[PDB]
Amino acid sequence: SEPTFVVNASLLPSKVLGLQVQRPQSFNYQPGDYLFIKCPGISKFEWHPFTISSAPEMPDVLTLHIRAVGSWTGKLYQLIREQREEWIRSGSSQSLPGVPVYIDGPYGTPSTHIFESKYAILICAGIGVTPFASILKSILHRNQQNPAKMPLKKVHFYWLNREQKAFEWFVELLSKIEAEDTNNLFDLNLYLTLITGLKSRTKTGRPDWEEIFKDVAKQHAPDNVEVFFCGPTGLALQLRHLCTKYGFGYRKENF
Ligand SMILES: Cc1cc2nc3c(=O)[nH]c(=O)nc-3n(C[C@H](O)[C@H](O)[C@H](O)COP(=O)(O)OP(=O)(O)OC[C@H]3O[C@@H](n4cnc5c(N)ncnc54)[C@H](O)[C@@H]3O)c2cc1C
Ligand SMILES: NC(=O)c1nn(C[C@H](O)Cn2c3ccccc3c3ccccc32)c(=O)c2ccccc12
Repeated sequence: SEPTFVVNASLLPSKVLGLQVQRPQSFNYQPGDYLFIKCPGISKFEWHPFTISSAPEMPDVLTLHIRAVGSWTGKLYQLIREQREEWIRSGSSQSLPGVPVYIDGPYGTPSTHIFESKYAILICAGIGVTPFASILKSILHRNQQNPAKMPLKKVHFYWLNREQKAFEWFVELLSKIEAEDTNNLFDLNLYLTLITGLKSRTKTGRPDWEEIFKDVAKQHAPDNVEVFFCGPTGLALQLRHLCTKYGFGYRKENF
């Protein structure tokens, strides 16, 4: 527990909160880490886990991207909306109040092992992108400072969304990767289930995972490929079968 503050927030399509949280002097994390958060204004007692969508190289704030999907996220959305509307109407004398919260973390995920892999597939659906958002930014910081120091040779990125407007959560970051990725570390793939106004053609329908895995296996054999997944369990079963078929690294993270 650290008592800290939501100092700012963005209201992004598909009811998502781009929260900025004052980072305590002590709080070190790695990309892929999550924390538990308590907002006394919503519940004195409930803790909910959220991925840190920021990279730890950002120095005074952490970011969380939280989608309104039920009771507690709905209430935090409504609280942040209303506080922000009240400021449009008044919002003058002092600066933005700041919502008090408690944070517990960081907690680790096997996704952090990407930095020690040669070849990685990152697959995410909807807000499932957030740990991969942290990791992509961190790769950009680590490259402008130490391209030799890193053994990650290729990153295959697959991000699925039911709703086109959801790509806006991280379209800037994806733009910057298209800009700065002269050495083609990344292969970005956006599926609606260019169109992002990116140099990446937004694809449509369920990806052909069999065909993608076959291709990635031909590119990297006989070396090890690590699959990292953040999304629904029905997809996980399919990905797990394919990981066995082509000899890829899988972590069971879906039950
Ligand atoms: C490591 C980790 C990282 C996460 N990172 C993020 C992140 O970066 N961003 C993010 O937005 N979320 C993230 N989540 C999800 C998040 O932690 C929240 O608890 C959850 O997403 C919302 O809680 P809630 O009270 O708002 O919703 P709830 O009210 O719990 O509802 C959740 C879902 O379950 C359904 N549901 C509720 N009650 C029932 C019932 N009785 N029967 C059937 N269905 C029901 C709801 O309809 C809804 O679809 C993460 C989770 C973990 C474990
Ligand atoms: N690997 C994890 O830390 C982790 N992973 N999973 C599978 C999920 O990947 C974690 N996770 C979710 C689990 C359920 C719903 C949304 C999410 C989610 C949204 C964005 C980023 C991560 C998300 C868990 O269910 C889980 C549950 C309790 C504690 C940790 C986890």
